[PDB]
Amino acid sequence: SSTKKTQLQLEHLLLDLQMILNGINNKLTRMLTFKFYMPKKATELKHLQCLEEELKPLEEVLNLARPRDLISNINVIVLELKGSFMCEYADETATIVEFLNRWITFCQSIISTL
Amino acid sequence: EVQLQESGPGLVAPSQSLSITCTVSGFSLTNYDISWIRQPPGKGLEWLGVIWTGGGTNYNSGFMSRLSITKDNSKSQVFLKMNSLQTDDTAIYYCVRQGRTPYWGQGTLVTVSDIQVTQSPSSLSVSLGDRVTITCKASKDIYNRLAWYQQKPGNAPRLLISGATSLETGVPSRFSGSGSGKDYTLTITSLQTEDVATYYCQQFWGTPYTFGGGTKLEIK
Repeated sequence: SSTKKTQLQLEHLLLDLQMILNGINNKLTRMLTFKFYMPKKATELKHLQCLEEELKPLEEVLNLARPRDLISNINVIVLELKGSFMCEYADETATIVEFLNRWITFCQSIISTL
Repeated sequence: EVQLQESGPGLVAPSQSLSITCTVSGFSLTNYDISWIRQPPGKGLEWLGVIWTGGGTNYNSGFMSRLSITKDNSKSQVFLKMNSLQTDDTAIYYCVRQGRTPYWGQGTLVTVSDIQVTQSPSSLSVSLGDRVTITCKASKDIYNRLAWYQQKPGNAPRLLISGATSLETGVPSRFSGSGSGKDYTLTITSLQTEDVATYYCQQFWGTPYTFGGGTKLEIK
């Protein structure tokens, strides 16, 4: 474990989420049909378990349009960063755009402190 | 304190329109989607449509052309309007806060003058005590977007389980939810006289938010 790789991994996660957003921030209404579960708290790395659990539904929604390759990259990164917590979900749910923006925000938060 | 309250016209002529108002308190319509559901007397639950936080709507395919759902975020009110009425439209109408844990209104009676989801025994006829399983199987993966409900004659449905496996607050631990992917189960252990009811599953992975056919449980 060390701080260079951790920092590089978070920036690559952040970028992958923005890539997804930009791909759809360009069937859009149908993709907005689906609601995603959201973290009640997301301040530190272990809270990425809330992201991991939602990656299978994310890939399903994206497949209504290279999805698998971007999602599996994100999955590999989320597992390293969260390391080796039971996710606590909020009661409000989010569209895919609200979902990506919350996790993009979360990444930016961790990165700036490093 | 979360509340939803449906106000309807009671009695309507068949050549007129039906309008119902759902007034909510304890939360904002800018943060939660609202579904409309109905239940013809003696029949199962059916989902009519939803109005999203951002203001768009999705409708049940069989009603779409005669329905209009709108809302006023500042008055905390949602409006259902239905045209071309039929005698078939006599039903109890409910509005539902559609978060991770759904919250139901009381339901107002109006009298007029796709992922498929298959629910297990249509009816169960048990002995006091006993352990029973009800299954709900979906056409495709629904990623734990599944709720179980209990309905007793003359009352609104009560939420037992949400997110496929999460026991709700105040619900006896004799009720348990399990499953993953496409097949989900409700288990009631050592069931009791208080458990005589009709039980329903509902999926909410994408619209329509379809209900199972119901399981009517009775001590026999």
